[PDB]
Amino acid sequence: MIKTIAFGRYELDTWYHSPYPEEYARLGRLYMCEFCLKYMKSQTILRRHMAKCVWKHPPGDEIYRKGSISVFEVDGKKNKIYCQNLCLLAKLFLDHKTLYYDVEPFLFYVMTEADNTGCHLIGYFSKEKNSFLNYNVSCILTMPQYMRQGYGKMLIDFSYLLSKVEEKVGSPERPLSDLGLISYRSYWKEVLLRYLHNFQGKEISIKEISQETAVNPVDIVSTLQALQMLKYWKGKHLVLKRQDLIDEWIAKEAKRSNSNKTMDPSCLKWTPPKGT
Amino acid sequence: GMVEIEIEGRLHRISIFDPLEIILEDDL
Ligand SMILES: CCC(=O)SCCNC(=O)CCNC(=O)[C@H](O)C(C)(C)COP(=O)(O)OP(=O)(O)OC[C@H]1O[C@@H](n2cnc3c(N)ncnc32)[C@H](O)[C@@H]1OP(=O)(O)O
Ligand SMILES: [Cl-]
Ligand SMILES: [Zn+2]
Repeated sequence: MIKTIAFGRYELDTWYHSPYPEEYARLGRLYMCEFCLKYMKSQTILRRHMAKCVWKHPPGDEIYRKGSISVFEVDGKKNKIYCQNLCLLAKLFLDHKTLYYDVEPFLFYVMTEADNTGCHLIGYFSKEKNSFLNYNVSCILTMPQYMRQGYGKMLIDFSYLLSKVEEKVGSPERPLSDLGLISYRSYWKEVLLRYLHNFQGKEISIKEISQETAVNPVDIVSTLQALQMLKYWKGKHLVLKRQDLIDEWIAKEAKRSNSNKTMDPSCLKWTPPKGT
Repeated sequence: GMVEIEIEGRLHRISIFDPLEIILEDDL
């Protein structure tokens, strides 16, 4: 059954089984239209599709654009087939996905890189339109060909940018995978150290940091703990701003600015969808 | 809103609304 997929110019090994129909799942390899995400049985069928397919980017509204990097907001009710295909594609790299078919309650934020043939998929995150638990990300994926290049952190940052604009505090949906956890820890460390590096006051509450960053209070405390920056001396809880962490962060900040792997909030053109 | 964790083998409970003092190195 499905061990690889042909996706644009890439050949990708799958990590997990995804519930594609038996007709397709029986085959060793699937051929995907990189723009509309239709899955097909062969290279020749794919070629015939590519000759006819009108799509050169995701559906929905392009809400972020900085040069060749875009994010498209796709409504699972308005573009059901696309979003189902995206969820089946995603499950090939997720140990567990809570959802495939019933995509209507979700928004999908699809990040692309443009070149002269169109806007190519980098990754995405899904988000419930109405989350009872205030989750700002349901699932998140960077396509394998793009992994470990900074795009995952861009996606995470973007999810918190939406939350800030919504005047909400956000958290990723539990449970978090190994790679999910590492990524979020890295982002939270970056955000917290930036806040403390820019902050000049003598004391700070977790709530204030949460208000600025849109990061959940629990995730901030968890990060302070992870960096061993929560201390106890003379009956009081202190935030210990470590020298090595601040200095190491500025060196990383230099390399972050050296490349262009950052989301620029001035390149967001968004109001929360359909009033809601 | 309170969170519990252990620092140096001691269990603590911390408020998310109270101002927390920020320190650089400073002996302690
Ligand atoms: C909300 C609930 C969920 O969605 S949990 C499921 C999360 N999604 C998955 O597990 C799907 C498969 N994995 C992925 O899509 C990616 O690994 C995700 C989690 C999106 C990260 O994307 P990616 O573009 O690689 O992130 P990034 O380059 O910005 O790096 C972020 C930090 O993570 C690290 N990292 C990444 N991959 C690894 C790896 N295999 N092994 C060790 N470390 C890894 C990066 O080094 C980076 O950390 P740092 O800044 O260098 O400290
Ligand atoms: Cl408690
Ligand atoms: Zn197509």
